[PDB]
Amino acid sequence: VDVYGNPIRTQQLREPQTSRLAGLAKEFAQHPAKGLTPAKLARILVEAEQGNLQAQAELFMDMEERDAHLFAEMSKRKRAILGLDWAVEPPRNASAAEKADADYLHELLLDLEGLEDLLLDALDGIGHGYSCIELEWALQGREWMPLAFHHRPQSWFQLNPEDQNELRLRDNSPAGEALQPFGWIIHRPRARSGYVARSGLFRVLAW
Amino acid sequence: VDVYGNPIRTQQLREPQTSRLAGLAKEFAQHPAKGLTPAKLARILVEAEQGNLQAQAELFMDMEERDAHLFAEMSKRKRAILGLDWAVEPPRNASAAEKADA
Amino acid sequence: EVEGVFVRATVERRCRAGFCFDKEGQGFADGVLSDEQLEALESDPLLKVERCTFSG
Amino acid sequence: EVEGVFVRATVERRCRAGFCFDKEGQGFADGVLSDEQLEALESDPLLKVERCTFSG
Amino acid sequence: EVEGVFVRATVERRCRAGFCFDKEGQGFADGVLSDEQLEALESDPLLKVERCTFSG
Amino acid sequence: EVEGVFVRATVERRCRAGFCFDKEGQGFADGVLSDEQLEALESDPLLKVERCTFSG
Amino acid sequence: AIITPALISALKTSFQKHFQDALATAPSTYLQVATVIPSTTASNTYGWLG
Amino acid sequence: FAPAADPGAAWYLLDTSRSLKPLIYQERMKPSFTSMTKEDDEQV
Amino acid sequence: FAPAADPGAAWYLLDTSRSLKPLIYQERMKPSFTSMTKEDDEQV
Repeated sequence: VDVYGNPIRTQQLREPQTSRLAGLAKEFAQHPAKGLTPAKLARILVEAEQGNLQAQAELFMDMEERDAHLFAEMSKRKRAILGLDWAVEPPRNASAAEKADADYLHELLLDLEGLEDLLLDALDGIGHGYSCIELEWALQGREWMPLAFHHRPQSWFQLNPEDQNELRLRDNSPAGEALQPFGWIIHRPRARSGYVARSGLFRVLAW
Repeated sequence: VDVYGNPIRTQQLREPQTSRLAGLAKEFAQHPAKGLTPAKLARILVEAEQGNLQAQAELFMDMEERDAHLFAEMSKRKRAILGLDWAVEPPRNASAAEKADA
Repeated sequence: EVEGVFVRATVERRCRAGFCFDKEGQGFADGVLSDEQLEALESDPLLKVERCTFSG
Repeated sequence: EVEGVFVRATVERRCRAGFCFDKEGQGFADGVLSDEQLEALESDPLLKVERCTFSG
Repeated sequence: EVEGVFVRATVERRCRAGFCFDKEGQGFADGVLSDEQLEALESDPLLKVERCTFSG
Repeated sequence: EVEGVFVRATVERRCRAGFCFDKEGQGFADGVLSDEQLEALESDPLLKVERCTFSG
Repeated sequence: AIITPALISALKTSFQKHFQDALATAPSTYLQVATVIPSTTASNTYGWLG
Repeated sequence: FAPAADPGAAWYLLDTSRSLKPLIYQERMKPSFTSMTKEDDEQV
Repeated sequence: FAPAADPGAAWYLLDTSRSLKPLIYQERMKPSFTSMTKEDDEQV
């Protein structure tokens, strides 16, 4: 199972969750930054608080693109992380089997292509408040492998009507769709204490 | 029991206290910072003094979100703590059992 | 309905004219009326009792 | 007595002759009689209420 | 002018003939006369208060 | 249906001849005619205002 | 027995809450045959170019 | 009686709803309204 | 003169009091209410 205890079924790992949602891949950003007034920005933020993250995500993307100073600051901050050396360590006073497991995981991460891109995509959650990266699982015989990492736009998700801290896919239904276990790497950095909608830094930087 | 001496019953630990208050989880912040005047702020503070903390809490959240300088200062102050190494130490001249517990 | 008559030809107290004889089977057990007087009426059975509801 | 009239400045639901108008200030709050119909009578205190006992 | 009437179609306490009632909306706020009796007449707006100066 | 009514004996500025005095006229929140005159006539209330469903 | 069985009636009674909210609303259904499109004003002028 | 045939897999869902605002809770507790000081001890 | 000789020694005392609610203070000092709307800033 996963860390959260949810049951894990290897049948669903053969295909991405969003494969059966071909409608999402054909969408285009609406560019809500053009012709933006303080009233429009306030409405966008308030609506995002209520579970309409599409407009907020598109506005954040436009804000990132259209401001050179903000873009330079964010790029510098992320490149600071991207340049750090990393290692995998075994748990406290680990045993020989645990040390072997940690060593094998370290070797696997070293030889896993696209790690830097994964880190860059995950770091987008700093400004957007949450970043979702879809996993491609493949079997090279008896051992599962992450084939590739796909970053999905924040505009593809929403909030659960019954839970303001749980994200869901946009599948044309009011309640969306729950995220598949082991199918995503969700990064949600916490600069301020609150719900996921209010947790982005771009919310502070908008005004 | 707890430090304050109140009796402790392990039966109530199976479920969160707020689980039976499903109404709370469905609420949305009222954003009292928009259209805020000095009179409104004074009324909010005075009402909070009397036990109405909802408006004060929402106003504080809006204040944190809408001010970049204040947010940066608070974030820096908190990150100062978040980066400190910590340890658990046994009481004064503790015994072997106390050391094991620690 | 009278769920208990408590009569069984028992000697129920009937304080009338300054003397408490037993005239008839005045046994009753209900909260309809005259509970305070029911105290005097159903104080001393003095004889064996058996309730047979009259379904009144 | 009438603990509360529930009348001043408020108008309640009054279903009569198949049409439920709102007037006459028939508000009340007690367990005396017609308790079931009390819901229908107090089904629309649309306007602000201001109680005042009649000491009935 | 009149400082205030506080009528709302309700007086505070208009007590006459040994009985205190509530009607006629005789609420005033001024020290022109009968302030001692104005304390008794006023000082009891049981219902809402609406102030509409008559500019008298 | 028309939404907009004032039935609390409330005061509104209605101008008869050279002056504007308390009176209740149109008292609606919707307008299709006499807008320029309604503005003077439909000055929001001075006192408590409550709305109903005339459905006229 | 009790010479005032009416007064003791409240003494000998008991209250148990089993009918309280012993019901539920019908399961949510608009999700299947409707989609939420939240807005931020008192209107929605939809527009498309056929 | 009351039928309807609809698609579900289309990019649009028939009879679309509009959750414009959440199920905000409105309350009348104590020294927040006049219903409780210059009135009976009423709460809505 | 309405005196009351009392033993006050049995399990109960005469004219026993019943404290239901304490003296919670009720205040009306904010524009929130219609007292300040309908009147000249009357707090209660």
